[PDB]
Amino acid sequence: SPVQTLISILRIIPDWSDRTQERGMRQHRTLYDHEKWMHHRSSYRHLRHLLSSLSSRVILSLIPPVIAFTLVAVVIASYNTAVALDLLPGIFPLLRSSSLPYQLTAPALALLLVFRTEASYSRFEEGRKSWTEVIAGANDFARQIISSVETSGDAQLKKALLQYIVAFPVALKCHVIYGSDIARDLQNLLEVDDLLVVLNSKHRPGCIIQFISRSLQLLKLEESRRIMLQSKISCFHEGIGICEQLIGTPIPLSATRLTSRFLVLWHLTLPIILWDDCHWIVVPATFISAASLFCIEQVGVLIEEPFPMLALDDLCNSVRNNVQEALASEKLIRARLAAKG
Amino acid sequence: SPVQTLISILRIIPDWSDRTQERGMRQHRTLYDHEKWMHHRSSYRHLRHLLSSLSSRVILSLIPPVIAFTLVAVVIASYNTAVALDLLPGIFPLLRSSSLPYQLTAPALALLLVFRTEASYSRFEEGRKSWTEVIAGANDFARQIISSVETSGDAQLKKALLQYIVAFPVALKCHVIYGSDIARDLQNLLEVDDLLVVLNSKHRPGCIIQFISRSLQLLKLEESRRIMLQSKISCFHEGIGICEQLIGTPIPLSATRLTSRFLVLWHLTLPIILWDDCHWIVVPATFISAASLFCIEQVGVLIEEPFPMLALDDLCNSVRNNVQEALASEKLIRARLAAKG
Amino acid sequence: SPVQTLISILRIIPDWSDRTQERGMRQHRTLYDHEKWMHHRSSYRHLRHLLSSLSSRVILSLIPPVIAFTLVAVVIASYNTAVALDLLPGIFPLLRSSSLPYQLTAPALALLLVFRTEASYSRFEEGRKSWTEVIAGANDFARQIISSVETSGDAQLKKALLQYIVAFPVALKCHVIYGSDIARDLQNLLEVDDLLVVLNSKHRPGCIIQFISRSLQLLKLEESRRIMLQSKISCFHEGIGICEQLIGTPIPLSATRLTSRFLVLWHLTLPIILWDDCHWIVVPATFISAASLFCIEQVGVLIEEPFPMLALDDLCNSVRNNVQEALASEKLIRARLAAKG
Amino acid sequence: SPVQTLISILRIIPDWSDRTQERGMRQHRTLYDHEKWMHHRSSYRHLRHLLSSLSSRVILSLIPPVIAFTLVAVVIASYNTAVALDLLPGIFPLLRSSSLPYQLTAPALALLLVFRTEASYSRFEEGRKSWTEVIAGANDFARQIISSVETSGDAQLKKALLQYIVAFPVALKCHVIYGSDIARDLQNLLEVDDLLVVLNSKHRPGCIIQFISRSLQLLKLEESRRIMLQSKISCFHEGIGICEQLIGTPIPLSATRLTSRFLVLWHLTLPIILWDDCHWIVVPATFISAASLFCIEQVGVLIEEPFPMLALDDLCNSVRNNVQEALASEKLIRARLAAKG
Amino acid sequence: SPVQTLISILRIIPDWSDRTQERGMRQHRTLYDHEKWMHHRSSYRHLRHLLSSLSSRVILSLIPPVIAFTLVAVVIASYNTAVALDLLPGIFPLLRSSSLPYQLTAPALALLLVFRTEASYSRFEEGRKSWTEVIAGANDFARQIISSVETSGDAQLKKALLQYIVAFPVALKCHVIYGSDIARDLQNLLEVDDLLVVLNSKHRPGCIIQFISRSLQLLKLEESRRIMLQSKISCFHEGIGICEQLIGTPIPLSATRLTSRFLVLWHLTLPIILWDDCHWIVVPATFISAASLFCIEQVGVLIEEPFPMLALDDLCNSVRNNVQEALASEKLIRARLAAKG
Repeated sequence: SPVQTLISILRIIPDWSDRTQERGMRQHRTLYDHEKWMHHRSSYRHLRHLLSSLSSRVILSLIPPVIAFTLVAVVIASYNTAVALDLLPGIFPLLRSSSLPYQLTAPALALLLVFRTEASYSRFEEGRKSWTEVIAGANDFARQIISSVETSGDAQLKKALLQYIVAFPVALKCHVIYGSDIARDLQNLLEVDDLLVVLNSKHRPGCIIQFISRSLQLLKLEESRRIMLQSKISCFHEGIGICEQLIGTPIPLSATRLTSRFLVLWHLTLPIILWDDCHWIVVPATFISAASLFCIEQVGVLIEEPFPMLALDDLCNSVRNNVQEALASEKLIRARLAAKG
Repeated sequence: SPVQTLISILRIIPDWSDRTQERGMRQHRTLYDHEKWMHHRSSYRHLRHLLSSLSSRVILSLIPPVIAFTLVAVVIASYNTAVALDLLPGIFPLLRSSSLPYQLTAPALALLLVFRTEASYSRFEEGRKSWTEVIAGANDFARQIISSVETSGDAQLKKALLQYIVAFPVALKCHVIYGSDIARDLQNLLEVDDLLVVLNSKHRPGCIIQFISRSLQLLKLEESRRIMLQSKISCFHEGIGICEQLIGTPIPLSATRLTSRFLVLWHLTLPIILWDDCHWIVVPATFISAASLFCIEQVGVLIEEPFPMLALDDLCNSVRNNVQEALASEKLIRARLAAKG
Repeated sequence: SPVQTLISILRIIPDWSDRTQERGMRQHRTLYDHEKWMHHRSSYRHLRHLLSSLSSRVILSLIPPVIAFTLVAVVIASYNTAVALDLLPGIFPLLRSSSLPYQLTAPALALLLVFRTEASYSRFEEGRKSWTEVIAGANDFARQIISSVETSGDAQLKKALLQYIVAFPVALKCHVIYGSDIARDLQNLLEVDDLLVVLNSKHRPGCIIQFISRSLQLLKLEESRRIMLQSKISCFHEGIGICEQLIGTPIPLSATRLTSRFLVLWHLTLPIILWDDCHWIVVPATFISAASLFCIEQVGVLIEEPFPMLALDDLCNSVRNNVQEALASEKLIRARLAAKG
Repeated sequence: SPVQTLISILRIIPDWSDRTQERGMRQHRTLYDHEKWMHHRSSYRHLRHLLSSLSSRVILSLIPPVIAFTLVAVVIASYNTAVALDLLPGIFPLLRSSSLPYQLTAPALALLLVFRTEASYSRFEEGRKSWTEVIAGANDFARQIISSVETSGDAQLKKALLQYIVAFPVALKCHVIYGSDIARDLQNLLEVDDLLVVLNSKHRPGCIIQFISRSLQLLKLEESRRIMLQSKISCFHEGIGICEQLIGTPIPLSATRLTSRFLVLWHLTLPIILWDDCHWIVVPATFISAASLFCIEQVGVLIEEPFPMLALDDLCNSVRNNVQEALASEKLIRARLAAKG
Repeated sequence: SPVQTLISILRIIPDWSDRTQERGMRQHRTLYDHEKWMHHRSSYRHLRHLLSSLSSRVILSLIPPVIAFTLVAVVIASYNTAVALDLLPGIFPLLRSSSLPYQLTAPALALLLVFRTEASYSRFEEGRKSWTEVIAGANDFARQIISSVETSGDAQLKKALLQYIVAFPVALKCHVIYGSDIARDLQNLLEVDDLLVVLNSKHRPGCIIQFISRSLQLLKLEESRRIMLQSKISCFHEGIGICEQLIGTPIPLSATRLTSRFLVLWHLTLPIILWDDCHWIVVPATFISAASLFCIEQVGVLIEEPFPMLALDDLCNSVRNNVQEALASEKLIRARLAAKG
C-alpha cells in the first residue's frame, strides 16, 4: 500500500497524456484548399504556432518525459548545491563531469533522431500515394464503366457495379481506421440486401471486390472489353496490400527502441555534464533539451501509422461526387457528340 | 483602445509581407531555354543574387520574424548594459548563460530544418513529374489519334477529340491555380456549345475526360484498336489524382509546427547565451542567424504547394503547338511514305 | 595449454551472445493491430524500453565489444594513475592526447554509422514491399480464378489451382527462413501426391509456379482470358528474384568492414584523448560511447537480411483466410447479382 | 568615365571565367570502358587530380568569387593591422568578433550546400535514366521490327522505318544540346526528301515519331501485331517529356539563391570572426574556405542541366551500330534456325 | 637521370597497390547463404575485421596516400622541433595555426565524403536490381516457354529457344566483366554452330536476343500467344541498357575530383593546425585521419562500377539449374494434373 499508493499517483499525468493524444487521432481532417494554404504560408504562422503550443497534443504527450528529466535536473542541482555549502558528511562528491564526451556524441544522437523521423515520414508518404492511386483507380474504373457498358439490358447491373466502385474506398477507409461504422457509411451507397452480405464478411473491402468481379462476368460484353475492365480491379488489391502492411509491419522496433534508450540516457546525465558551466541553469536547459529532442521523436511516432492523419472521408467523398456528376453530364455529352456527327 | 491601437500598428509589417508574397505566387513563369541557363551558370550570379536581395519576396516574408528577434536582442542587450552600469536596484541579475547547451543542440536544429525543406522539395519534384507525365501522355494520345483514326466519316469526331486532348492540360492547370479563368483559356480551344457543358461541371478536368471517353465509343474502330486508345486516358486520371493530393494533403503539420517552434525558441534565448562572448554584437548576430535560419524554412514553405512555381501555361501551350504542327505535317508525311511505296 | 586455456575462457561471453541473438531471429512475429499501436505510441514507452534493456537481444549482442573497450579504459586509467603517483621507473609517459583530432573527425564517424544503418533499413523496406506485392498478387490471382473459371468440367482443376496460389507464399516463406518445415506447413494446403512432387524439387516455390502454369494450360478457356490469367504469374517470379537477392547479396562488405574498423579504432584511443578532461570518468564515458555507437551498427546488422523480422506466417495466413471466405461468399454474391437481373 | 573605366576592368576576370566554362560544356565526351575505369580507380588519382587543378574549368569558374573574398580578407587585415599600430585617429575600432555565432551556424551552411548539390545530382541521374530508357526502347523497337515485319512487299517501308528509329535519338540529342547541326547528323541516316520534311518542322523529334507512327499504319500487319508495335512508341514521347522538363524547369530558384546569399554573407564576415585567433592567416584561411565551399556549389550548378555531361553522341551511335549488325546477322540466324527445323 | 631514378623509386608502392586491388576485382564471389549470414552477424566480426585489416585490399590501396601525408606530418614536425631548439637562422617561423578554420569546415568535408559514397552505393543498388530483374525475367520467360509451346513439331525449336534464354545472362555477364571467355562459358549451353554466329557478333547479348526473337516467329503459335511471349524479351533490352550505362557513364567527374582535392588539401595543412595542441602526436593523428577519411572515399570508388562485386556467375547458374529441374518435373506435373482430371 505505501509503495502502491505512490506508484498510482505517478500514473496520473502519463494516463492523461495518453487519453489526450488518442482523442487527437480520432479528430476529423479536411482537405486543404487555396485559402488554407494562404493561412499556412502567412508571416503570422510563427507567432500562432507558438501561442497554440499548450493546445497541441504532441506537446501534451511530451509532458511525462519532460517533467521527469526536469525533476532529475532539480535533484542533481539540489544535491550539488548542498555539497558546495558543506551541508553533507564530506565523503559525498560533486556530480560534475566534462562535456567533451557529449560534444563527440552530439552529432550521432541528432542524425539518429532525424533518421527515425525521416523513416516515419516515408511511411506517411507511402500511405498518401497508396490512397492517391486507389482514388484515381476508382475514378478511372467508374469513368470507363459509364462509357463501356452500353446494352440497355445491363442497366441494373451497371447501376449496381457503379455503387460498388464508390463503396470500395469507404470500405477500405473503415478497414484501416479503428472505430469505424461501415454500416453507417455504406447505408446510402449500397442496397439493403447487398450491405448485409458485406457486413457478414470478415474482409469487407475484399467482399466488395468480389461483387465487382462477379458483376463484370455477368455483363454482356465482348471478351477483349471485359479483360480491359477487369484489369482495373488490380489497383484495389494493391491498395489493400499496401494499407494492411503499414498497419501490420511497423518500423523495425530495434531501431525505435534505440532512439528511445539513447534519448533517455542522454537526458539523465545531461545535468551532470552541464553543471560546471551552468549551475542551476541545468534545470531550464534540461527542460528545453528534453522538450526539443523528444518532440522530433514524438512527431515520428505519431505519423508512423499515418491513416488517421489523412482526410480519408473527404477523399472517399470525392469519388462519390465525381461519379454522380458524370451520370448527370452523360445525356448532355451524348447529345453534344451526336450533334457533331 | 489603448491596447487595441497598438495591436493594430504591429500588424502593418506582417500584412505588407503577406500581400507581397501572394502577389509573387501569381507572377507568370517561363520555361528556361539555353541562354537562360548560361545566365544562370554565370560567375556574376553571386553578385547579382546579393544585389537582388531587397526585391526577393522570400526576404520580404522574413522581414516580421527577423525584426521581432532583432528587437529582442536589442532589449536584452539594453537591459544587460544598464545592469553592468549599476543603474538598477541590484536584485536584477545579468541575463547571461553558457553557450554549451546550444553547442550540443546546434546539429539537431540544422538537420531538422534541412529535413523539412527536403520534404518540401520532394513535393515540388512530385508535382513536376506529374505534369511531365500528363504533357507526355497528351502528346502521345494526340499522336496516336492522328494515326489511328482513318475513316473519313469520323472527320468531325476526330477534330473534336483532338480539341479535348489539348484542352485537358489547360483544364487541369485552371483546376490547381487559384485565380484562373478556364472560360478565357478554353475560348479558342473548345467549341462554344462544348465549353458551356464544361463550364457547368464542378470537376472540369473530369468533364473533358468524359467527352474524350464518349468520343472513343462513337468512332468506327475495331475493338482491339479502341482498347489501345482508351488505355491512354488513365494518365489523365493519374494526373488529376497526384495534383489534387498535393493541394489537399500538406506535409504533416506536426512536423512543420515543430520546425517553427524550435526556430522561435532558439532565436528568443540566442542573445542571452551569446552575451559573454559578444556583448552588443548579439544584435547583428541574432539578425544574421534569424535571416539565415528562417530563410531555409521559408524556401520550404513557399515550394510546399508547387504548382505556382511551375510554368504550367508554357507546358500547356507546348501540347497545342505540337498538335497543330502534326496536322500540317500529315499531308507531307503521307505523301513521302506513299512515295516510298 | 597456458595460452590455450585462456584463449577459450575469453570465448565464453561472445559465444553466449551469439547463441542468444540467433534464438531471437527464430522468435515468431505477429502483425500489429490497433491496440498494439496504442501501446506503441503510449507515453510509458520511454520507461518500459529502458526497463526492458537487459532482456533486449541487441544489447546482449553488444556485451562483448562494450566490455572489451571498458577494460581498455580501465587499463589505460590504471596505468595513468600509477604514473601520476611516480610508482614507475620514470621513462614511462602519461598516455594523454588532445581531443582536437577527434572533434574534427566526430561528424564523419556519425555520418558513416547512420549511412550503413540507412542502407540496412532500405533492404528491410525492399523486403517488406516484395512481400506486399506477392501477397497482393496472390489475392488478386485467386480472386480472378474464382470469377474467370466458369465451366463445371473444370471444378477439380479450379480447386487444385486455388490450392497452389495459397501454397506459393508458404513455399516462398520456407525458402527464405533457415529452419523451415515446408512439409508440415503445406500438409493441409496441398494434396498428398501433389506435396510429394513439390518436396522432391530443389526449388519448391519454382515447382508450385510450374503446377499453376500447367493448370492454366489445361483449363477450357478462351485464349485472351488465358493470357490475362497467366500474366498474373510474373509477380511470383519477381517475388522469388527480389527475395533471393536480399539473401544472396549483402551490403558491399567493404562498407560494412569500414564501419567496424572505424568504430574499433575510435573506442581504442578514446580513453587516451578523454583523460585530461575526465580522469577515471574515461571508464563510464567509454562504456556509454561503445554501448551507444555499436548499438546503431548492431541495429543495421540485424535488419540487413530482414525476412526473420517480418511476420511471414501471419501474411501467408491472410491469403488462405481470404480465399476460403471468397469461396463461401460465392453462392450468396451469385444469388444477389442474379436477383438484380 | 572615371566610374565607367573601373567598372569595366573589374569584368575582365569574370568574363574570361564565363567564356572558359561554356567552352567546357561544348567538349565531346566518350563512354568509359574497362581501361578508363582502371585509370579512374588508380592510387595516382589523388596526385593527378591535384596537378590538374589549374586546368579544371570548375576552379576557373571559382576564380572571381575566391579573389573577391581574398581581397576582402586582405582589406580587413590591413585595416586591423593599421589600428593595432595606432596609425588611425582613435575612434576607429578593431573589426573583430567571437567565432561562437559561426560555430552554431556552421552545420546549417554545410547541410544546405550538400542538399543543393544532391538535388543537382538527382537531376543528372534522372537525365541519365531517361537516355538509358530511350536507347533501350530504340534497340527493342528495332529488334522487333526486324522480326515482326515479314512481307516482301513491305521491304522499302521496313527499311524506312528502321532509319527513323535510329534517327530519333540523334534528333532528341540535337533538341537538348545548344549548338547542334541536325542536318549534318542526319545526313547519312535519313533520305534526302525525308530529311527536308524533318528540317521544316519546329519539333524535329516529334516529326520523326509521326513518320514512325504513319509507317506502322501502312504496313500489312494483323491488328494485334500492329498494336504491339505502336505500343513501343510511348517511350519516345516519355523521353521527349523528361528531357524537355529538365531544360525547362530548373531547381526552384529560391533554394539556389539562398545557397548563393548564405555563402556570400558567410565569407564576407569570416575574416572578422577569425582575426583574434588567426591575424593575417585570415587571408589564406578565407582563400581556402571560399575555394572549398563555392566548389561544392559550383559542381551542383554545372550538372544541374546534365545533357552536356553525358556522351549523347556515343549512346546514339550504339543504336545505329546495333541495328546494322542485326541486319547482317539476319540471313545467318534465319539459316541456323531453319537448319534446326 | 638523378631526377629520373628518384621519380621511379617513388612509383614502386602505388604500382604495387594498383596491381593488388585489380587482382581483387577478379576474385570470384559466391552468394550468401544462411550460415554465412550467421558468421556475418557474429559478435566476433569486430575482432576478425580488425585482424584482417592488413589483407584487405581497400587498406592496401590506401597505403600511398596515407604514407605521403604521414611523411608530410613528420617533415612539418621535424622543422617545427628544429625551430623550437633555435637550430635555424631566426627568419624561419613556426608552422602553426589556429584549428578554428578547420572546426568550421569539418562538417562540410564529412557531408561531401558521405554524399560521394552514397552516390556510389546507389550505383551498386541499381546494378543489383537490374540483375535481379534480368534473372527473374529469364526464369519467367523459360517457365512460360515450357507451358506455352505444345506442338510436337516444335520440339527442336523449343529446345533451341530454352538454350538461348539460359545463355543470355551468361552473355550479359561476359559483356560487363573485363576478362571474360564467352566461348568457354557458352560451350555446353549453345550448339557448336549457334555459338559460332554469337562469337562473330560484336554485341553478343544483342545476338542471343535476335535468335530468341527469330525462334518466336517460327513457332506454330496463335498470334495472341506469340505477342504474350515476345513481350518478355523487353526485360533483356532493359538489362543491357541499364548495365551498359553504369559502365559508360560514371558519377560526374567534377564531383569525384572535388572530394579528392578537398581530402588532399585538408591532410596537407592538418599537421600545421594540430601542432599547438599535439606536437609530435601530429604524425599518428595525421596517419589515422588520412586512413579513416580516404577509406570512406576508397569504398565508394571501388563499388562505383559494381559488376565485379556481384556474384554474376552464381546468379547465371541459378537460371540454368531452374530450367533443367523444370524439364525433369514436366512429365510428373503433367501426370498429376491429368490425374486430377
